[PDB]
Amino acid sequence: SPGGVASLLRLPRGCGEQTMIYLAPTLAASRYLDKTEQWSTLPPETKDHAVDLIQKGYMRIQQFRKADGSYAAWLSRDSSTWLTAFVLKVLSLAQEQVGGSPEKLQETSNWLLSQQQADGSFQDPCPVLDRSMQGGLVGNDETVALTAFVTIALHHGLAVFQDEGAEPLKQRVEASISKASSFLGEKASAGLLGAHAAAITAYALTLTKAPADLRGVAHNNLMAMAQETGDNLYWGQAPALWIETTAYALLHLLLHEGKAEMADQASAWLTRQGSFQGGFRSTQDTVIALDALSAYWIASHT
Repeated sequence: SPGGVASLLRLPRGCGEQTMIYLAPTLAASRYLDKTEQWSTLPPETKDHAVDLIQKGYMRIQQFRKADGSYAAWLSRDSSTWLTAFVLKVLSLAQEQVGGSPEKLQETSNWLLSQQQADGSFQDPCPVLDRSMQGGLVGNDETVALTAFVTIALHHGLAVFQDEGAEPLKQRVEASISKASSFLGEKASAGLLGAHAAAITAYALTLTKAPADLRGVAHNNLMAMAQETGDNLYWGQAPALWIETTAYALLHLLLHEGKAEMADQASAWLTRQGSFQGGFRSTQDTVIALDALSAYWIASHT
């Protein structure tokens, strides 16, 4: 949807929290047009504008980076585990084109590992002020949603680790992703998780190649909640929560099976949600939905 997506290309501004609210979707929109090959249908300078925006956000967000590589709305404010993980995931991807000292990111990953518990979960000592940017995470399954979110972030960070110099860290990050996936796998099995917790967990396990048995239980636990009401598949006009939850389920399926019935049934439901006047309605649902649909495209245009 060319122009509609390019509309998400915005200028970052404000504190550390507001900057990501603009950067995250800007980077997501750009990546969507970069993968679907729809740049040509837009003015040739648009890409130079998009690229220039992503770069400005990268620099600006670094002004909110602490010595230990953690982030918060302000330097004087205590760091948020969620925000730090969110920044890591975005910047890791932004590396795709903008270049950035991989050491900065390796350090941020080290900080995250100190936030992990003995049971494998993650805690956020000082949550972000604008809780609406966190999406479906805010709720009764916050600990699970946070642990899954942070795991995904660490995975993306690994892809930007220097060759050889940081072998020890890499392993400590893989060991961390293992305990968390263990914790997540146990929670998914119990069956007490909500729709959003189920979706993000499934994707987290699949994306990080968790033990088959674990990934299998998370998948089944998810499908059981699927909502095939019409020739539309979805989880949860539609509230942001459902869009975010369904987009996570899609990234899972595309990595769990590929491009089957459910992949298309769900990819058509959120396509109609993002087509409405104004597109998606918030940080998380917008970002994850665009990542899902762009990943789906490639799967359908091989």
